[PDB]
Amino acid sequence: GPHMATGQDRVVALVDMDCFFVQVEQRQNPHLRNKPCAVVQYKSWKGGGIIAVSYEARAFGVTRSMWADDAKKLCPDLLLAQVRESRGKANLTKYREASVEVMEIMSRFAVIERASIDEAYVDLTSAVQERLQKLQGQPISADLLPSTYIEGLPQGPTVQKEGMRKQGLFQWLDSLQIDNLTSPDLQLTVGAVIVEEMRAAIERETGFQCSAGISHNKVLAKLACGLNKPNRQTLVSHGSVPQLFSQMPIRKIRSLGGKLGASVIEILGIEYMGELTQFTESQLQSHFGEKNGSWLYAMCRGIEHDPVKPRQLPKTIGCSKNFPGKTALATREQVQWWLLQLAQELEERLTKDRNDNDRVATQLVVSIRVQGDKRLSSLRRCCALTRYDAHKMSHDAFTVIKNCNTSGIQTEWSPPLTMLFLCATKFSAS
DNA sequence: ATTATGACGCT
DNA sequence: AGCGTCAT
Ligand SMILES: Nc1nc2c(ncn2[C@H]2C[C@H](O)[C@@H](COP(=O)(O)OP(=O)(O)OP(=O)(O)O)O2)c(=O)[nH]1
Ligand SMILES: [Ca+2]
Ligand SMILES: [K+]
Repeated sequence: GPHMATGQDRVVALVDMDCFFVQVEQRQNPHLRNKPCAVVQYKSWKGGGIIAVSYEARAFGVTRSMWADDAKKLCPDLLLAQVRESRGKANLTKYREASVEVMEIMSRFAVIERASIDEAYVDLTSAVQERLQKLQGQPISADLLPSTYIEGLPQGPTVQKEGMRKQGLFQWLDSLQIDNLTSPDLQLTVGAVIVEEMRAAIERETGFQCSAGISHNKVLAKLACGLNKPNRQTLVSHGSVPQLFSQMPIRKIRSLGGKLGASVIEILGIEYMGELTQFTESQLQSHFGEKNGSWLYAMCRGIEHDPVKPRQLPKTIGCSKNFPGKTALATREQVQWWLLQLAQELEERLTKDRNDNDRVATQLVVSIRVQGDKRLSSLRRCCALTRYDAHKMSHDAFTVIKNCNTSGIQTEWSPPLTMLFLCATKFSAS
């Protein structure tokens, strides 16, 4: 009743760049704009592996993880842009730099949490209170929300997408109570106004379009963002959660798309997020652990407490390369050469990071995968990272992995290595 | 033979 | 610390 907290205390947005690497390449090369386009890594094996797909190409069934040769079967006119190769490996610097452009613009509006290269959460609670004070009771015009969808509307008693969007927005705005400065629905609405402004600034100042979700917490804002892509934003109110969740597959909620979500489905014999409400908190904790159980109990009611962390920079800077099938590394010369290639990329990135961000990494994590191991990492070892020197870094990595060589000969490496990974971690201010 | 990442939880 | 999960 009057005491049951409803998880409506914050305004959180999730901003996600549409098909981000494609947009980076389309900005650079206008011939790719408004075309079925994808970004690929490498080319010799089956045309390269697709990692990003324009919405025009998605209409033909092109997806990430597809080989370009197969994508071309679905879409013979598909245009391709290739990720840069440096020191024998994919080099994602162009996309990291473009991501910094976008994150710096978002940071003008509020403190952001960098969730990925192209995704950031925004805590808008304070900006919303300020904008509400500036308003002073004045209602919110639909013109301030020209790309906003209100999830679940229109409802109750046209045949074009934009017409439906406007019908729902009008129902939403008509039901608003713009007098109550503490009203969660009003706060969300002002949050959406701010996100329209943020998205307009990103597009004006970078050329990049994005989608966004606005809700009361990170999971709902993420879910909201996915409802109307591309180049649109979606408001998911607390009141919209029962209907939204009543047909929402559990796997769609961030963190439930893997083994844990599959076990929720199998153990409880349910399919949809809303079905979780029938279980007590103790029941859920009994099946899924204390933390997961409490999280599921609140999540299925629309409530989540995970804060938007003030962190605009990545916590780790890493470099990795697979050596699949017959390219696996089987000589000491080979292992050392590739460790050096990875370490030289890492040194370049770390040196730029130290100049830009006033910090230094102090730990080097070395990860490998041996041939025949189903796991992604067969072994991880840390050592001290005391100098930004690629030769020292690769010699240290070799030292921490050299005992894994089963071969009796020192020249040979067995079982061959199918992956090398160097990661700088544990940053300190400098 | 997807691949190059990056975050975070567990013990 | 080293490993596993999840994300994409
Ligand atoms: N190297 C590599 N990059 C990836 C992989 N998956 C995604 N990326 C990159 C390319 C994407 O443009 C970027 C952002 O990922 P997203 O999942 O947000 O998809 P994207 O932005 O392409 O499309 P969207 O409009 O958000 O559905 O991350 C991957 O498996 N390997
Ligand atoms: Ca994206
Ligand atoms: K993303």
